[PDB]
Amino acid sequence: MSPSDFLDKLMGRTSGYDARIRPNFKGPPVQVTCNIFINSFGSIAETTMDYRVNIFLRQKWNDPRLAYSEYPDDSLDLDPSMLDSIWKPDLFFANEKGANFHEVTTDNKLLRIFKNGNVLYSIRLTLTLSCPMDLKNFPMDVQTCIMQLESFGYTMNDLIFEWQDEAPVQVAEGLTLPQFLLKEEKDLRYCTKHYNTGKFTCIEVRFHLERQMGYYLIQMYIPSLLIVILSWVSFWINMDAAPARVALGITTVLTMTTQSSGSRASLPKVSYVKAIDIWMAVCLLFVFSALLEYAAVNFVSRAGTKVFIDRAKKIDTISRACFPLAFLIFNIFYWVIY
Amino acid sequence: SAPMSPSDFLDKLMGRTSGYDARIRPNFKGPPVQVTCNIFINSFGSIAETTMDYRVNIFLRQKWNDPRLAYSEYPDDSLDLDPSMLDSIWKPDLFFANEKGANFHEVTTDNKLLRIFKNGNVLYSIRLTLTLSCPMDLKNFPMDVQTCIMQLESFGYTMNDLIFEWQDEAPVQVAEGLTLPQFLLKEEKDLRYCTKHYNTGKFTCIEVRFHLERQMGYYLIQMYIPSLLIVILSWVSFWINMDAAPARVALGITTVLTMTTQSSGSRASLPKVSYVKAIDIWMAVCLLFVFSALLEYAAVNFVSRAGTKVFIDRAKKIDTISRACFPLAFLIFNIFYWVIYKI
Amino acid sequence: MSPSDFLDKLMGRTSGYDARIRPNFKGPPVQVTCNIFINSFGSIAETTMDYRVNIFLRQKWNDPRLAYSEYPDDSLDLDPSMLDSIWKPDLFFANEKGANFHEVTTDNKLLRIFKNGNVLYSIRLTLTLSCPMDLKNFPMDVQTCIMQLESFGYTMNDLIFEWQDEAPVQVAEGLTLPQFLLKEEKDLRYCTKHYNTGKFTCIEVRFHLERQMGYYLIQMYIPSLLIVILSWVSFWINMDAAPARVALGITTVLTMTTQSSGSRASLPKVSYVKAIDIWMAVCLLFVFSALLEYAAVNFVSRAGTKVFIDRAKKIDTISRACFPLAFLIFNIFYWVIY
Amino acid sequence: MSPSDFLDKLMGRTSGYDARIRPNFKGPPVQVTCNIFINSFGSIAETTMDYRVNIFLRQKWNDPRLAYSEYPDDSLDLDPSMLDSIWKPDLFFANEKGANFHEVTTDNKLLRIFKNGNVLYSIRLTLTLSCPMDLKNFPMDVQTCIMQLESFGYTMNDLIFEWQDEAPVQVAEGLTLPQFLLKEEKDLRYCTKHYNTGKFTCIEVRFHLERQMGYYLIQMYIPSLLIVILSWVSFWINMDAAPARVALGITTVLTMTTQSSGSRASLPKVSYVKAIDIWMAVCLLFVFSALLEYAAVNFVSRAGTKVFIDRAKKIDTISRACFPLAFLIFNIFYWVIY
Amino acid sequence: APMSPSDFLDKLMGRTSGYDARIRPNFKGPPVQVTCNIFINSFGSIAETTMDYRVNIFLRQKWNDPRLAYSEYPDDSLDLDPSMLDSIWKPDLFFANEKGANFHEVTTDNKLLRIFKNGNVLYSIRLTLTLSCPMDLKNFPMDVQTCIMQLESFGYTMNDLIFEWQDEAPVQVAEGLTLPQFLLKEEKDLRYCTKHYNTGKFTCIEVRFHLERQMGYYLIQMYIPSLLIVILSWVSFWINMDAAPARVALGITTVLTMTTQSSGSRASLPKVSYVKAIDIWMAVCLLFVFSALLEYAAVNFVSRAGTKVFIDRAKKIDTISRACFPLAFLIFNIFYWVIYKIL
Ligand SMILES: C[C@H]1[C@H]2C(=O)N(C)c3ccncc3[C@H]2CN1S(=O)(=O)c1ccc2c(c1)OCO2
Ligand SMILES: C[C@H]1[C@H]2C(=O)N(C)c3ccncc3[C@H]2CN1S(=O)(=O)c1ccc2c(c1)OCO2
Ligand SMILES: C[C@H]1[C@H]2C(=O)N(C)c3ccncc3[C@H]2CN1S(=O)(=O)c1ccc2c(c1)OCO2
Ligand SMILES: C[C@H]1[C@H]2C(=O)N(C)c3ccncc3[C@H]2CN1S(=O)(=O)c1ccc2c(c1)OCO2
Ligand SMILES: C[C@H]1[C@H]2C(=O)N(C)c3ccncc3[C@H]2CN1S(=O)(=O)c1ccc2c(c1)OCO2
Ligand SMILES: [Cl-]
Ligand SMILES: [Zn+2]
Ligand SMILES: [Zn+2]
Ligand SMILES: [Zn+2]
Ligand SMILES: [Zn+2]
Ligand SMILES: [Zn+2]
Repeated sequence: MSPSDFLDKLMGRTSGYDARIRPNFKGPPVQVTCNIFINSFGSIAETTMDYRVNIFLRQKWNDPRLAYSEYPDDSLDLDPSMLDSIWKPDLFFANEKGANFHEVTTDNKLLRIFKNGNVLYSIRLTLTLSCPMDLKNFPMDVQTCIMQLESFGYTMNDLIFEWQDEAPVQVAEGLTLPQFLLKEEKDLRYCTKHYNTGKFTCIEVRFHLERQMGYYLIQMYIPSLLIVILSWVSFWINMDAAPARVALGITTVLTMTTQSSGSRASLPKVSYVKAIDIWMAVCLLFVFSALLEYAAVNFVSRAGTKVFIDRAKKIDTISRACFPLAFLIFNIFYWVIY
Repeated sequence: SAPMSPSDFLDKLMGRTSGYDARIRPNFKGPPVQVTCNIFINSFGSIAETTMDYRVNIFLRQKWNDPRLAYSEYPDDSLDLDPSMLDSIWKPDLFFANEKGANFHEVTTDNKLLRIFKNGNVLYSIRLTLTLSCPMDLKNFPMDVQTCIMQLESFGYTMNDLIFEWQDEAPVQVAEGLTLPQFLLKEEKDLRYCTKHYNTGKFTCIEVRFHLERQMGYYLIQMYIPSLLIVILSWVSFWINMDAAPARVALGITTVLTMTTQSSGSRASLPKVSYVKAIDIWMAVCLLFVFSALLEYAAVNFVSRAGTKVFIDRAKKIDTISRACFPLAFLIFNIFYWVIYKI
Repeated sequence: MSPSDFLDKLMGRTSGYDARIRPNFKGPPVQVTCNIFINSFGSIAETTMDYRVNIFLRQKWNDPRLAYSEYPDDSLDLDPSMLDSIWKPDLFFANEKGANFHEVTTDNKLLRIFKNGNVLYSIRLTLTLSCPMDLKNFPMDVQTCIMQLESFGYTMNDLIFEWQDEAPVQVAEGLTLPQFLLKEEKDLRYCTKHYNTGKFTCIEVRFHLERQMGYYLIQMYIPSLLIVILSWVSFWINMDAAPARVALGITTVLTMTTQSSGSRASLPKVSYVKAIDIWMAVCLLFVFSALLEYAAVNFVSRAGTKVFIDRAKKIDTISRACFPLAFLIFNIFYWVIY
Repeated sequence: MSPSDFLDKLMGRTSGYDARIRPNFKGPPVQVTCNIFINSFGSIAETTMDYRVNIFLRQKWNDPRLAYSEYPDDSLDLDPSMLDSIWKPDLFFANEKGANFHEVTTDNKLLRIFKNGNVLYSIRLTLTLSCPMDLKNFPMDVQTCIMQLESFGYTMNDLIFEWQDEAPVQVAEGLTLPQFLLKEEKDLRYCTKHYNTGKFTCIEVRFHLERQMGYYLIQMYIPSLLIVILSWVSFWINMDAAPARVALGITTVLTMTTQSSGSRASLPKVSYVKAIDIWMAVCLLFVFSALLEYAAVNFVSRAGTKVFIDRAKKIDTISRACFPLAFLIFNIFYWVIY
Repeated sequence: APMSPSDFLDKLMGRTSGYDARIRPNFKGPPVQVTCNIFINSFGSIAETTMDYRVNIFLRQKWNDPRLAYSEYPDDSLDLDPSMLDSIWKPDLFFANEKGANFHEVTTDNKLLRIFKNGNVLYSIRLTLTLSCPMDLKNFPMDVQTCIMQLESFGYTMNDLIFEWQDEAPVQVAEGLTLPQFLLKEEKDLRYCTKHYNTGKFTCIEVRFHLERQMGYYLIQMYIPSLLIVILSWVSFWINMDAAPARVALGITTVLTMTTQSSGSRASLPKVSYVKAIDIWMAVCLLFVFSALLEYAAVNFVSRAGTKVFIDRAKKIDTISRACFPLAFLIFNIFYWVIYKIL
């Protein structure tokens, strides 16, 4: 039998096939099985609180009307223009902010049917998905980004999604992210939805992203460390050199404030304290304290007499030990905690 | 008893053999079609002060009766239909009057739902992304509360042909656990009419208002506390020796200059409005205090030119008063500022 | 008569109506009357030199083929899908850079026909229109932004646009702009076009936008004023304090240069002098002059003798009066002029 | 003859006209004549190396199948929906990065046919075209931006483009650009293309854009001039005031480095030296030299003896003359060269 | 009388042909052999942040379809109107590493279709592609990157369809094409990237471009300015040890400028967590400048007691520093440039 006639008798003019009717429509819900191949994963944005993926979405289900005996072949690969002629599930991504198909150089779609009427339907998609982030531990934070696959129009009595048993989420070999490690373990869950329109099938995959620390050492932690150390050289400068020691205090304090606002510049304007904020605040305190230390030195030594010059000199000699020591102690606590 | 095939049924109801004309409204010689609306807010964000707008992802639900779609061929109270049948039925021409951008969702198929009932009722739900305009009053920024609206209007049907109404029970649902980084979305939403009168006629319009309360925390960290520290910095001058002119002048210069950049930085993310905001008052007063500290030293340096006891003492008195009065005056200002805006 | 049959006989299968033929095609030009409702008005950008509007565009004209007697109704409101079946004008916006229709939740279009064959056609549009700006007086400038409505394909012998007599341009109640005042008076005129393809109807509306001053006082004028005043404290500082008075000069001069570049950061890179440039330049001069004043004080007082110390002290006492006085005089002239 | 019947017999159902066949398909190549009206010209971006135009593209050619005798009219203006029914050239813009039609409120297209079968086809387009820039003389540079009109699918034996003889490129009256002068003279030439698929007709227009100098005087040259002059006040300050004269050196050097990076901020990251780079480098040298001059003054005068104080004082008195003199000489050379 | 084109197209691929575009050439036989070549019309927007690049190309595909063989004309080939592309079978080539892609439709579809006597087809189409290019920035900005383009079948397995680069000049580049930041090397690697998914085995061919980053911009913007800050720090060693505020100001400002210089060197880059070549340079420059300030702390400290022996010890620290800092910095430079501009 010629393919033209076969497609005509199976799903075309002479078939009686109505794509507006689901498989087993008077019977139990259609069981759809899903798997995804992650071709690309990136544009993880803290500001807009979202991420981007390029995937192949695979859907599998049985349609008795598409069973065939005219060929011995276990399966038939069909031209994707035939997708418009068959019923298919109405899967959408519930947490999608943007989504598009791929049509270059032709529709990036695949359709395969089997002897028994099983269907395999694969389609390439780009998705911008929302990922609400908890930044309390930033930048030592780990985020969980989800992808929800839901039916828009079919209730659970007509249609049900399920992840495939074997390897439901594959990731392209050698895929890396500059800022994060994508963990190998992905959680699969149900997100069954209850709206005023009914109860809708929904399955979910959760990705765990661990933020890499290196960039923040170079950009943020080490530079701020050096500003703190800079403030300490004041303690070895002559107490008579007021403009020198005051310049050291001013510039370290001011640099520390811009350092602090710069540490948030790439983040959404959240109203809770983050781990980087604690660090910048304490660094700012230490640097401000060094200036206050000189104010005290300059003040107690006003009357240029031995007893008061000695009291001022003692403040300096203690500060040379205590500031670095207290800062080391804070460091122990900070790093151990996070 | 062989029930009628769906194909034949859809043919007889709204297809080739039905005589149904989607260009004609239900009860077209009779009273206006009563449409009932509800929305599910799936997502709510991109609240931008600069462009003065916000973004929502919603399911829009419309309900109305169409006698032509009543059926007796099945016992089922309702039928869920393939959304391709939406092109074959009449439906309202609802648009969003304050929408700047709007799109449907077509991945992996049209995000639309169509359900009809025995008596001819229709339920029509569609997923939409909308950028809606929200004119903001920033006088109290960043202790401001904004009201953002969404207007649902008929474009082509006058009130004698079509009427929108919010559903009685829970017209606006919000997805569980939905939060916004910068705002609190209040539980209470106002519903009202925005009936429109143009030179083309009178048009049905209903409105929902959301109340958004700006969260304070970010502004304490980014703006208020840093500026506070610059003011405190300026005060250390008063404990520095009056002989150290370059030290005390450096303190004055740098605090004044930092305060000016601090001030322009407090507006960088905002539209260029011509009224005074609450953050402006704060930055201006902080700038005044820091400038005053420098002027205080100018006075100290000037009155003590002649190095004589009486004039050195007068300069020293200016410093000892300043150590008490600047922090005291700044505390008083703080009391007034916070009490006025946050109480 | 059923509406279906009526639409069939008027403009459908049995009508003989050809939408490719204009009303009175062998006769005089079609007279189209236009009015707009401005639903929204904003995104006024100096850099890209344009603005954005959301409007309802209303077009009115007579088509004898659409006259009816089958109903007593003065007018009929028709489903907008019938717009594809009737002739309509080919109005475009000549100074449009971007334009879109609105299709959510259905086409934002309105079609009404009258007994005598008049048509009312309204459509919702978003337009980005070009507005060439003259910034000589910025930020005390007033701009004129235009909207041109033109026929693309019909010459004046076939088609003519005209503004409606009564209230051709309506503006939504309570519409405001953050940076501008939109004046109540709008100029209407003709912009008849002559190309090498012929002569084309074109009507124009002009909006007057007056820039609000407040933002620039807060952001630009007052901050620069304070830098000038800052420079003057130098005159009350001891002439022996060289690093103090030189620091005052350096920092005010440098801040004034960044202040100056910052005043243009949001503007197109025009090559003429603006009002804000004059101000920043004079402020820069005053602040530079204060530093030069100290150079003179430091220089004439090198030899630490009474006669030369007195000459340096006289320079300071004059400067305390003359700088503020000269700056006040400049202010009088500047504000009075603009 | 009714227009409906005429269009039917000319290019519709009863015509036998096949738009997939070119005019004179067994004969010589179709001669197409082109002219453009430039409605708008802007968004000249150095970073992305491109520019934007809004144009009316006019194409003219002869199609014997469209000749008519049924009307005395020299030409007929046809509804643009008839464009889908006729053959037309497949002109594309070879250096186009983005391009769109205009469809508000209807298709911005014009179709006119003449007794002898000539066709005039005009269409409105927005184009982003690539313009590779040579920035060696920036910002005293002149750029040449081109527009190439090419056939995609017809070789030279089937289709040939040619600019119109009379006024092939018209520009809207009063069109200006903020940063550039568009010269009146436009070069026309051939860009005939040879690919492995054959030989393709291609015509080119070249626009000459002269960058306006004013913005760069205000933003870049004059501010940097003032920093150089600032550095010179050091020479009149007391050699005993080390922190004052060193502060002058530091701040002018540092301001000059940010001034230098700021002069490139709006430009692509090219690896050759530009005219603004030469200027900033020399300004940086002069300002650095002034600081080195003080290092010498401070160093030679360490031993506080008359002979060495005098030597240091001589260095200052020479510097007061030579720095301004050498800087004037450099200015002469710089401006004269460019 | 030769057959009219209308009738010919009708008999070849239209109404009377029996041609079904849903069936591949030789469908019961071996795989269709498709041959590909590209013309690169434009190549740019190489972004480190988004880790991608943009090309404008003509994609050429060649294959044989026996159903399209003709004898009705003596012409070796026929150039057909591209609307006929919808009527013929064609491969389903997609770009596997494409993030964005569009056709070109102004002023008509930028497509070409040519068929030959023996049924060969030539199909060319103009495309704009944003392709992903993962970058290794360890040696930035003396880095060389490899950007790839993968051409794959989406729906046909290797038993039905196979892609192959053309033998003669598979990748042509427009004459005079240059990139501001890079040199595109003349040699392009051609490779197979055959894909094995859970859906089967799919043909995939690959071209690799080598891009060498040009150094000049980084000398002007980054290396030389940082060099001058280091030299600035050295003038301190020739300034009087009594001038504490002068020498401390030199130390502060060079250190602070060096930190902003360092963050500015990464501002245009993705936030990678490894050390780059520019980072090493900025870090060492920062060390040198910090060391100069520490040198003065030592000078100021050892000379506290104003006695000849301790003033002399402080003076010796300065005279050594005048030689050793420039010498040590020269040595570092030798090592740095030799390492990166060789290995
Ligand atoms: C067969 C369809 C649908 C329909 O159109 N009709 C006429 C009937 C008739 C009798 N009983 C049920 C129906 C409905 C339900 N079925 S369906 O399960 O195949 C179906 C089809 C399409 C749907 C849908 C359900 O919900 C979402 O869109
Ligand atoms: C039936 C429609 C419309 C129409 O086409 N005709 C012929 C008539 C005939 C008699 N009376 C009214 C009409 C109009 C109005 N009706 S309608 O109420 O169903 C209708 C239909 C579509 C509409 C509309 C109103 O407002 C704008 O879009
Ligand atoms: C009737 C049309 C147009 C046409 O197609 N034909 C055949 C004739 C025949 C005789 N005389 C004139 C025509 C032209 C003019 N008319 S029209 O005035 O209705 C018309 C119709 C459409 C047009 C147009 C003018 O310019 C822009 O596009
Ligand atoms: C007549 C057309 C085209 C065609 O379809 N056929 C069947 C034949 C038959 C005999 N000789 C030539 C052809 C080709 C060429 N001509 S055409 O010159 O009008 C033509 C038409 C369309 C074209 C084209 C050339 O190149 C680009 O797209
Ligand atoms: C002939 C087609 C396709 C088809 O529709 N049917 C009915 C049959 C029948 C018997 N054997 C195979 C088929 C399949 C495969 N062939 S095909 O090789 O031309 C083909 C056609 C289209 C394809 C495809 C393969 O893979 C992706 O899309
Ligand atoms: Cl300073
Ligand atoms: Zn897990
Ligand atoms: Zn309320
Ligand atoms: Zn006016
Ligand atoms: Zn020329
Ligand atoms: Zn290679």
